[PDB]
Amino acid sequence: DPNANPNVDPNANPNANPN
Amino acid sequence: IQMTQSPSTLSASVGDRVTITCRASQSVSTWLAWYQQKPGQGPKLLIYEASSLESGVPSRFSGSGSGTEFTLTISSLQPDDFATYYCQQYNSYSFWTFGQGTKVEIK
Amino acid sequence: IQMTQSPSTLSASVGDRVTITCRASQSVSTWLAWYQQKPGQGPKLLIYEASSLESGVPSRFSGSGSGTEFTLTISSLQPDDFATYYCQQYNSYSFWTFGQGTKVEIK
Amino acid sequence: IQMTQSPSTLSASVGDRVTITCRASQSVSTWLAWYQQKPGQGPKLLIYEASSLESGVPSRFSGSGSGTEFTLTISSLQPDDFATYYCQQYNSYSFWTFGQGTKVEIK
Amino acid sequence: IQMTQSPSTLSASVGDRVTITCRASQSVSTWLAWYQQKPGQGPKLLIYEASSLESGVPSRFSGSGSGTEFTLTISSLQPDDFATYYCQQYNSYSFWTFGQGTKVEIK
Amino acid sequence: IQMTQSPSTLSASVGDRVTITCRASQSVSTWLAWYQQKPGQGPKLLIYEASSLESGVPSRFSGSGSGTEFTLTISSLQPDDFATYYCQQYNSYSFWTFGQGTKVEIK
Amino acid sequence: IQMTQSPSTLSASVGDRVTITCRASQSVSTWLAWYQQKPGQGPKLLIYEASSLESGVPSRFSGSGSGTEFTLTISSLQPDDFATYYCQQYNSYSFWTFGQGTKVEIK
Amino acid sequence: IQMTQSPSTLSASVGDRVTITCRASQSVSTWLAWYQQKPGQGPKLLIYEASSLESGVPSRFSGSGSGTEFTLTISSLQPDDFATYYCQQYNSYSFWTFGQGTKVEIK
Amino acid sequence: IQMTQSPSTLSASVGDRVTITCRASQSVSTWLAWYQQKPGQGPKLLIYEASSLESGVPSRFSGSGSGTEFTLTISSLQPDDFATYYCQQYNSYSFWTFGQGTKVEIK
Amino acid sequence: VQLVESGGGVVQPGRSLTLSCAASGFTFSNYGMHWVRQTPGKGLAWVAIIWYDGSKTYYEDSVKGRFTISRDNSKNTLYLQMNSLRVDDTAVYYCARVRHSSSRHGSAFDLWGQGTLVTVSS
Amino acid sequence: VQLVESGGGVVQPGRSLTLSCAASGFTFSNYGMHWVRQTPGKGLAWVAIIWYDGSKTYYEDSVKGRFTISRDNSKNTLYLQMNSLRVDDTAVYYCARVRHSSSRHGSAFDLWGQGTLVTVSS
Amino acid sequence: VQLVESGGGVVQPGRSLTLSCAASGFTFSNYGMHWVRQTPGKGLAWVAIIWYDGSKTYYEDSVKGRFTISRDNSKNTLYLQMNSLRVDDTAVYYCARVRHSSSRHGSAFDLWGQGTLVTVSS
Amino acid sequence: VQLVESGGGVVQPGRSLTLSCAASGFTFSNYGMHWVRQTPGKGLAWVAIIWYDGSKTYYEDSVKGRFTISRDNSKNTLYLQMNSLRVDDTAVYYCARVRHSSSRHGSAFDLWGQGTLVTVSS
Amino acid sequence: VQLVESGGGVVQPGRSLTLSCAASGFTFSNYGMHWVRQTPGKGLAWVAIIWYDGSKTYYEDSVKGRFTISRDNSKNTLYLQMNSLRVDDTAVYYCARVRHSSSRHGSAFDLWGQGTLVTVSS
Repeated sequence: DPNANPNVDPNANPNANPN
Repeated sequence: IQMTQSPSTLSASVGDRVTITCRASQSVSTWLAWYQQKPGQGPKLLIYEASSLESGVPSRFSGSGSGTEFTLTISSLQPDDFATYYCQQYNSYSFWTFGQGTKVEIK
Repeated sequence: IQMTQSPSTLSASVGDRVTITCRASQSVSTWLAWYQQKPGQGPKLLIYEASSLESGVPSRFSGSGSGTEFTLTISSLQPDDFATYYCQQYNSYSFWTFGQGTKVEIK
Repeated sequence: IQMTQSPSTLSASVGDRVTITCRASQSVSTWLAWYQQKPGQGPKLLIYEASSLESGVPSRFSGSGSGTEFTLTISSLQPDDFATYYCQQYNSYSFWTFGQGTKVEIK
Repeated sequence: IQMTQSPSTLSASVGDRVTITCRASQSVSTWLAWYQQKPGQGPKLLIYEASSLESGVPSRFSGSGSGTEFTLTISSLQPDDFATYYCQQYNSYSFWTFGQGTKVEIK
Repeated sequence: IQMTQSPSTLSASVGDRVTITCRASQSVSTWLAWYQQKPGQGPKLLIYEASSLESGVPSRFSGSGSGTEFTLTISSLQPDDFATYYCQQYNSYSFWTFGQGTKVEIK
Repeated sequence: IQMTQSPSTLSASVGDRVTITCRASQSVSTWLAWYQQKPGQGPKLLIYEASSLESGVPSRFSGSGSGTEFTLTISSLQPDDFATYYCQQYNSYSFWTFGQGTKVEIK
Repeated sequence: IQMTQSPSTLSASVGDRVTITCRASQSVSTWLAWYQQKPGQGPKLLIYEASSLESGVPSRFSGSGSGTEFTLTISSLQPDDFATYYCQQYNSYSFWTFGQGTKVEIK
Repeated sequence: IQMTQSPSTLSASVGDRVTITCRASQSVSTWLAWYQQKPGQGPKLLIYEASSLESGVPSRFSGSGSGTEFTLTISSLQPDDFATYYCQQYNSYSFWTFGQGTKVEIK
Repeated sequence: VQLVESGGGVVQPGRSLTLSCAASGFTFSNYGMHWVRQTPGKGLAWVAIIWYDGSKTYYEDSVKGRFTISRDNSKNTLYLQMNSLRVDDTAVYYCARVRHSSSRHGSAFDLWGQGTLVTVSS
Repeated sequence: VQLVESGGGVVQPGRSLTLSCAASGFTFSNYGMHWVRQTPGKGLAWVAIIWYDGSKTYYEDSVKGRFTISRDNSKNTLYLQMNSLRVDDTAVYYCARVRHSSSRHGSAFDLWGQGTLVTVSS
Repeated sequence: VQLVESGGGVVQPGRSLTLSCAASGFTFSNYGMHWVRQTPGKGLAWVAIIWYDGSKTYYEDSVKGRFTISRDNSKNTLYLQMNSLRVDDTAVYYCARVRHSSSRHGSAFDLWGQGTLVTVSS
Repeated sequence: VQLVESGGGVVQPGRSLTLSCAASGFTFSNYGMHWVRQTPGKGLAWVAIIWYDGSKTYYEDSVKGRFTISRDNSKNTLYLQMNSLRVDDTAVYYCARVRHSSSRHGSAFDLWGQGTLVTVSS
Repeated sequence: VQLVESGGGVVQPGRSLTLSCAASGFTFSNYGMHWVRQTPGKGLAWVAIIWYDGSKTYYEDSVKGRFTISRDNSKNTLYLQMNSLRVDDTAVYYCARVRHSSSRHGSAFDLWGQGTLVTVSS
């Protein structure tokens, strides 16, 4: 899929990422 | 993603059944949250992902749905359930938006 | 996806009505955009999704269409609107392609 | 994620081929590890990232898979290979959780 | 680390509110200090670590920020506080560098 | 650096198990000491570096912890261990500060 | 992280343009350095962080790239610049490994 | 600081190369000395500060190291140099402690 | 403690400014002295403790420094100031040593 | 687990005002936070987000370039430094803590502050 | 909001030429980028796309195996290296920025650079 | 290399117990270590984690606030202070070392201790 | 608690001039001090640092090899021996005292002198 | 600045050899240094690092337990004490100085020595 929003996905997980 | 909550005002008595409808202009999958804000305070989370409940809240609150139609169900209205309830969506590529909110009034 | 623009060159005066027609070999739903390129400069986005207008572009520009037929409409041509126009497509699984472009000349 | 291993207990003899299947309730990419725990000892790492072999392990042990289906394969069972095997996952944003553990017994 | 301040000259009157913005070309975390150099004298420290006040500094001065954007706010400008304010950064592995300095003048 | 100990009062009987916990408002690494002040006397060192035992102190007393959480454990309370126990920190660039101390009473 | 360079040996004349490509097995972000070792001497830094020049190196040398593709371009090869160039990577959690190195020979 | 040496006994012949390893339980910086005690006599200083040579000692003896790993290397073992060698540390705030001694024997 | 003086020969004219630099191989704290020996006479003290002036010396002579870098500054060269200047160090546990001596000649 | 804010007041249009947010009872350096308005007569509205490190921030389309958000992990604080205010910014500003979630998509706001009233008038 | 290309010039066929593209006035780490060529007598033609991290790349069928696109988010630069240039690659290369879209399908190119001329001839 | 725990025993419910874990044969100040339970009749379960410095800790949802994991790099030890013990916590506790990994994603638990038995009963 | 310099004046380019800085009212041997310039038409510029013992010194990249900073705890005095002066160095030189910090990361300059004017011209 | 080693020669397999590396013209106690081999017919290969104090150390996976690197800041030297040499270890050994970097991710080797030839054969 060449056409897919290549931006950042602002609604991501902003938490601490324990792993 | 614009959200509308109906009915704007829902009058009910203690021990009644409360249903609140939240609709989205565009599909938000299952990413949705329900809030409760008593007057003069800050809102508190009740439901996340439109199905799971926040830890510590009573099992009285419930909700389900997917896509653009969502419902929040209170099995038996309690004296401390009279507040304003807000509907929030956080879709994948969409920002966080909130509805206008509905208020629960003593009948 | 082979993409064509017609007419190749159209002559119009200041304040006239300018219509640019863009065709696509295969249906692209409404995922099509328009660009305007001054000679010696870089193209600038005017219309995205073939219906909505990008912020800062004057309201004179407009467009509509779906499937394989897309058009651009200028309510009142201005001296600063004389440039070459392109229509671009970005379908579900098709790469980005551009038309040959139409040049607006002073009548 | 809840990791369930099947079969719970499998019987095999020396030199027989043994396959243990580990499944995950949510996708864990290739982030998965296998452990061997002889009775009364501390478990020893065998496979990390579901494909690579930890230094010092015999070449008999092997593993493959991605997503939600993982398997461990012992080409030739040995008298020192009779122990309990565990399936651990470490996803990107999920904590470490271990499986129930299958015991390989002598036929 | 290149450090710049804006606005370069800030006209204000006695009792007005003053905010001075200090921007860092790189992330300086919370390591930043604000100075004050009346003409003909040596600069006197006012704020250290971008939030804490040096002993003897009046409570009017306050600062806030982190990363690359810092501001110094004078809640009530006094006739004493008309001087040139400098911004310093002392990062972990970076040396001490100073801003150009904004001059506060009577309106 | 502010050191607080909990519980402030700890009732216990002869032969019991006692734990006194000291918390530091800022990381004090392993630099911490525990004292014992029977009333009318001067405090005597019991534990230094938060783990070691001062020469002559009985083996009952022991301590553990690092960072900001510490704990002094008595494996078997004796008739002469009913006294106030204090907490001290001597970090790299921090001066010596003492906690408020907990009093152990007969039950 | 295994780093390979191509071509292994290239011949260029005085004033010609030379490009040397260093390829990383896994992404090394932008942490990369290019060296130069004339026969019988010790290698000297030319480019660090994959784009910046080490002080004293002529502006003739240039390097660009990120991810897994890197190149070093000599704009106008000089009689002094005939030597072997090595490619080094220092990722955050990886160790320092050097490429095999390409020899620039006079045509 | 508990001081240990290795090997406890070392067999070598005339003209060989001998290395004796001294390892410290704690960092002793570069403060260390190597002695040589022939049977029935008193030990004589050979190396002080772990690297320098005492005046009059033949240039055969050499030493190196810092921290917790030290070695004494004899480039050419003579019939004179068959004796026990001791390792001493005198750190900044530590007292003097010696090793157990390695005996160089004829082969 | 090897003491070196530079520049060895310093041509200057009457009324000029002369600075002689003395460098110590190791830190000699502030214990250092400067002498002046006209040809055929015995040297006379000028500066002791690296900063103070001997009684009766003209106020032209001045010196500064501590550690390993020491300098002697003559504000206004005089026709009787053309002589050889020596640098001496007397550290705590080090013995007295002298530099080679610089000769100030007439330009 | 308590979240309180401060720095409110009434300021004339065009001035700069800095808000604050104090965090206590939880490890503040592990969570990404938000700032949310509640304008009477309208619903809530998102304003800014801070990405647990200060590396990434995002703003509502109507406050880009005027509102800056930054956090001090050492003092457990948030700051929404507001520049060039308008009358449309009359609202109550809340802090919001993003709940821990076992995915790559985030979660709803679980802990809300009490709110500071910011009024812009002439 | 400024996006500037550089690195153009004249090279012989079979050589290797690399280009640069600097972004300023906006956060570069939050946008995917495109490279678009303009051959006199022809319209715009897509070349390559970078997925905001370098994680995913896609190329035109005519330049696959000879063109490399990579970005440096620390310096806000783009790199399109051309290997084994041919006469048909003589065109002006523009940088294109993908505008923010509230969906999973992307959007048109918002910001374009002025472009640099790269010609290949004998 | 070796990794041996201690401090086990039997304590009454509600009492406080301190466990230790001495590491030898390797540079202990280089690895982030874990504590893992083993309740008979159930598989292994994770308990805590220490981040190579004591800076970051993460606990199981059922032991948050009752367990404190802390490490001492100077004496090569680990500590897990267990407060408000319950009958459920009867399990063998293991130490685990996180394998060196050439990425930002950690690795599996390679070096495991022999385990100490902690019994809580009345 | 006062900090005063001296030793300024007018010297020709290439000549060497030495500055001094006498500290009074506090224990001078406990603080690491800095030298800071203030060129008219420019902001303050850092010059050199002395590490409380003379053990470590760091200089600005433009004065390495020409400026030597050394301190004398016995007389409470700093020195900045300036060699091979040029027309650039005409600036006012300030002493600075580093504040005590309960950490290892340093602190800002609290005590500043009154400045000695150094003029380098022909 | 200069960086010259010594201590090369020919030793038989199984014996031990110690190399030295004297640093001149710069402050040695501020830089973390490396050792790098160069086997003819192969490229450079990293060997060990020293962390500016002797506090931390790292080695190549094939030389752990046979090579010990330690530094003496008072005399500006390095020492890579090689034990249990093999026919593999025939190479030229260089010193490397880690360039100063205004970050926490280190930098490349900027100052290299001339190398000493170490031959292991019988």
